[PDB]
This record gives sequence, structure tokens and C-alpha cells, in this order.
Amino acid sequence: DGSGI
Amino acid sequence: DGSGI
Amino acid sequence: AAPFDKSKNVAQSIDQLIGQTPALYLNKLNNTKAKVVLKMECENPMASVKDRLGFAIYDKAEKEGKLIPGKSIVVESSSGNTGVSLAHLGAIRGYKVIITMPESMSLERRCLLRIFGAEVILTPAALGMKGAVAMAKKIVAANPNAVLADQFATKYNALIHEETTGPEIWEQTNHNVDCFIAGVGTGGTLTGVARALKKMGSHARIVAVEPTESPVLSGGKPGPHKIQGIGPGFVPDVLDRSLIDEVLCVAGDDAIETALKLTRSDGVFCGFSGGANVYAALKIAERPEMEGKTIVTVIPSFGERYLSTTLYRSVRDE
Amino acid sequence: AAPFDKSKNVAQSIDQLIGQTPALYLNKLNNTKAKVVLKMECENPMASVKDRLGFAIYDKAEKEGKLIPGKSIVVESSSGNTGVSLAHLGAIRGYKVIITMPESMSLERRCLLRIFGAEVILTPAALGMKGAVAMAKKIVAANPNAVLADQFATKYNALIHEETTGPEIWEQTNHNVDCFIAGVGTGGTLTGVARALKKMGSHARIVAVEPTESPVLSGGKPGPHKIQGIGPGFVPDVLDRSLIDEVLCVAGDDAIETALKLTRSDGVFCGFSGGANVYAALKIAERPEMEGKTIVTVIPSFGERYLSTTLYRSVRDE
Ligand code: NA
Ligand code: NA
Repeated sequence: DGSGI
Repeated sequence: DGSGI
Repeated sequence: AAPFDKSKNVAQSIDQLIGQTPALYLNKLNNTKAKVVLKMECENPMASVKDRLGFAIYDKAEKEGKLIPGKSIVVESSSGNTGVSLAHLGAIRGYKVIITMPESMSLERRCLLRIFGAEVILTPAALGMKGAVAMAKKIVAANPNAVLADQFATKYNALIHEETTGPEIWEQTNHNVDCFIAGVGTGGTLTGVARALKKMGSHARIVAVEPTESPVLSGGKPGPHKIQGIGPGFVPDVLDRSLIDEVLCVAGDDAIETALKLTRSDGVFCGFSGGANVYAALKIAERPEMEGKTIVTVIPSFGERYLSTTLYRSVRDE
Repeated sequence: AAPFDKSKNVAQSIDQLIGQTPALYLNKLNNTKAKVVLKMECENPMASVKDRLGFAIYDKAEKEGKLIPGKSIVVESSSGNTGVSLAHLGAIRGYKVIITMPESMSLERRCLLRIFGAEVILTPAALGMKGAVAMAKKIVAANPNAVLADQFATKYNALIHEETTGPEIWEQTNHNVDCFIAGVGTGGTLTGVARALKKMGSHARIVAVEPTESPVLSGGKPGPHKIQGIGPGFVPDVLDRSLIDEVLCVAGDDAIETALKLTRSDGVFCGFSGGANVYAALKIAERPEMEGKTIVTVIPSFGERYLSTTLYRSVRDE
């Protein structure tokens, strides 16, 4: 995470 | 600066 | 993406410096009898693998007629490197970029995107990443010129890695790969490299890495995890699961520990997913069958973007 | 430093990925009739030109017998990139590294060095950089195994740039340089490149850049200035002033403004000295005599290390 992407 | 180097 | 000779020619634009990244053997940290090769995607111009995806979206969508500079607006929800790469290349190429992310994200994340002139839309903290995803969809639904970058589904993502990342690895390893390991975020890197290797006749085993705390490929429940850059909580349409020989789960704490050991042992300075990929590579390299074999993995992003994160929090009290 | 084929081979250690950096034409930001080439030293493994100096100190001092791994202790006073590069390469190579700097320096500066395991000694804030310099000297005087990296005087600094940076530029520009411009910190980059160019028979003009607020080469008084990485406040022993055709002063605010314009126009993301060098290059490129000529300058460091600094403070209120 976060979406982290 | 600082010395910054 | 035709091989462009960088150490020897002058580029016309910074996007020619994307990809064609170095490869490095893991040394001190590798105590096994297998060779471990790191594909150094941290060395891309904006410091992560997503520079390849960004370029493929602009280049390929423009060539197909889907993106028109000065008119198309590129939208994506991202609190990580895909936003960065889209904002960097959209600035140069004359596209307005809108990135959505929750308001509770760090100043560093918002600031880097605003430096390249992207519009950052901050969505309510209590709605999490889903609120940012919903806002990006709403923008694209409402505006005929707005298009989603669509990182988890775009056909451009696996393709760019089949056309560039994989053939680079093949050349660098002298056509000798026994195992390719990579954490799956969008799945583009693993899918595109696995395709390239298979077409070249490689019998490499293909291994997907995911967080132990969000073992979705394995069959478990999505959940929150530490390993920024992978583990989306769903199976992305980009990922071709038929190519995978093994899903290996790595715990967030093993990824963190490995990242810090790598900086001191080998001088490789990366994010959480580079520590997960190396932890995985070292696990496979311990298997007795891998003696004298070549395992290739990826260092997806450079460490400096993580100074403000949890990743290096231990360094303080050491 | 023998040409090593990176896009095509696997390195044995990350120090083989230092230097052999790309070169990039300035595009949107260049509205003149001259060509401006940026030598992208921001693309070194630890994101600045000082990676070359770091490597030259370890490699050359070891080969001369002056540094002994596991015994020699490398000391330097630095709140900038020389500390970073010394801490990164000392970790890998088995040297204890001590970097001194004032206690009022940012967490980011201290943290990056501690990640690579360097000892950071913080000196009293009211004593400034002189207090840190004095502490490094005291350590080297007191301890027979401690040696100063000596960045402003070491013979290794101009040499590495004569052996690598300059010949790279010469190959990349197809043996065609009319002007080489670089801000002087230690002076190694300008000195070593100017030597290489002259030995190759180039009639390039050599131009040193310094801060308008610390115009020491020009003949003015040292003073505090904004342009991190240059303007040491004295003439470094490394610098060979006999090689310089022109000292061009750039104001700290012109450097700052240029850095931000460069990110949006060309996608080049750099520190204050890259904005000074480009501001200078654009000034020379405006001179009518430079029509159709090639001006080469340097982007010394990548921008991400400056997010916490003054450099991009404007982005907030935009
Ligand atoms: Na639309
Ligand atoms: Na000594």
C-alpha cells in the first residue's frame, strides 16, 4: 500500500 | 551553501 | 526503443534515456552457489520501472491516434511511481495530467507531481485509495478529452517489457536465465519479460512475488500491506497468470530488512519491492537445485523516494 | 573506467555503473541558434557527479597503498554530495567513513549517510561549516588510521574527470565542442574536462560559473549563497585557473528559476547547480557569435535530493 503503485 | 559540496 | 547508444551519442529528448538499464550481480549479500542478477530499473531517468510504462502509454497511444497533444488529458489514480512517470512525460509532451490520490498522502508525493505541473486532486482521507480511483473514473466519464492511463489493464504495459526489458536481460545475461523473479504490481514487468524469454527459447522458471499480507494470486484475501509498488489487492488484467510457475509470498518485514541490508552490503539503494524481490531471489538461490544457475530479478525503484516512508525508519534508533 | 558495456553486460559491482552517463540536448528551453548539450551526471548510481570523485578516491588511493580496507578510516566534512558518495562506496568496500556537518542540517542529509552506515558527527550549529571542517581535521590529526578525503585538493579529482567525463563528452559530441561550461565546487569537473578537450585538440572556450553572491574567482568577497554544490568561498587547489577563458557569475535566484523551468520544459530534474549551469549556457547561447555552435554543460545532481530544500519551495503557493 497505498495503492502505492 | 552549506558548504553544500 | 531501437537500441540507442547512450554512453556514446546525444539524445534529442529525455525519453530516449528510458530503459536500456544496467544489470548487476548481487555480491556480498549472496552467500549461495547460484548467481543472482539485478536488473537496475532504479536507474531510469525518473528512478523507477514505471518510466517504461509511461513512455509506452504516451508513445503508443499517440501513434494509434488515441492521444492528441494539447487536447487529451491523461488521468490516473496513483500514490506511487506511475503518477510520477505520467506527470514527468506528460509535461514534456504537451499533455495536461491529472493524478488523484488521498489527501492524507505525504507532502513529498504531492510535491513531486506538482513540480512537473500535473494537477493533483486530493480525495477524502476516509475513502482511501478507492475514493481516488472513483474520482479518476468520474473525471474520465464526464470529459470527452479525458482518458484513463489504465495502468492495470493497458495492453501497452506487458508489451513494452516484452520489447525492451526482456531483450535487455537476454543480452546482458548472454542468453542464459534459469529463473526470473518479480513482484507483481500491474504485472507488466513479469508478463512482458516472461514472454520475451519464452520466445527466445528460454526454459527459465517464472516466479511472481506478492506480499504475505495480501496473497491474492496464491488464493488468499486481499489486505493492507507494507510493500509499496506491489500487491494491488486484485489480479490485474495486464498479468498473464498462465506464464507463472510459482507464486512466492514475501513478508513486508523481510522486504524492509532486505532493503536495508542491500544498501550496506552491495550499495544497492531501493524501495520496499526491491527488498522483496531480493529476499525472494535469495530464497530461491538457497534451493540446492539452483547451484551454478542464474536467477534474475528486478530492483524496481531507487531508494531516495522512500526516505520519508516507513522503510528506513529503523535507521534513527540504530 | 575502461569503456564497460552496461546496456549489454552484467556488472560485478555497482561502482562499475559510475560515469559513462548520457548526454541530452536541451530542447524546449533552448530558444537560440546554438546547440546546448547537457552531460547528465544526475544519472550516476547515487545521483550526482560526486560518484566519480568517490570512486577515484577509493580506487586510486587503494592502488597507491594509502587506503587499506578494514584499517583506514575515511573522513570528510560535507553537507552535500561528496559525503553521500564517500559513505556509499565506503560501505561496499570495507572502510569506516566519518562525515562531519553542522547539527542544524536537515534530517534527510544525516539520514542518507546513516543508511550507508557512515558515522555522522554533528558539530555545533553556531560554528557553521567551519566547525565541521575543524572537527574533520582534528580527527585526522589525532588518529593515525584516519585520512581526509580532501575533496578540494586531492589530485584524484581533476584526474578522474580528464580520464572519464571529458573523453565521454568528446565521444558523445562527435569531437565537436565550442564551449564547455561548469559551476566550480571543487573545480574537478571543469579542470579535468578542460584538460581532456585541450589534449584532443579542441579549441573549446572554458567557462567557470560561480554565484553572484560569492564571486571569489572573479575577485570579490566570499559570502553565503543559495547555489548548493558550488561556490566554496575560496579557490580550491584542485582548480587550474589557467584553463579558464571566462568566469560567468549566476545569481542564486536565476539558478532556482531555471531549475523549475527545466523540469517542465525538458523533463530534466536537477538541483540548484544544474539550474545555474543551464542559465549560464543559455546566456552564452544568446551571444550572436555562438550561432550553430555546440555548448556543453553539466547537470551535476538529480532533483529528488532537493525536495526538502528551498529549491522547489515556490511549487507550494503556485
Ligand atoms: Na473520456
Ligand atoms: Na591521520
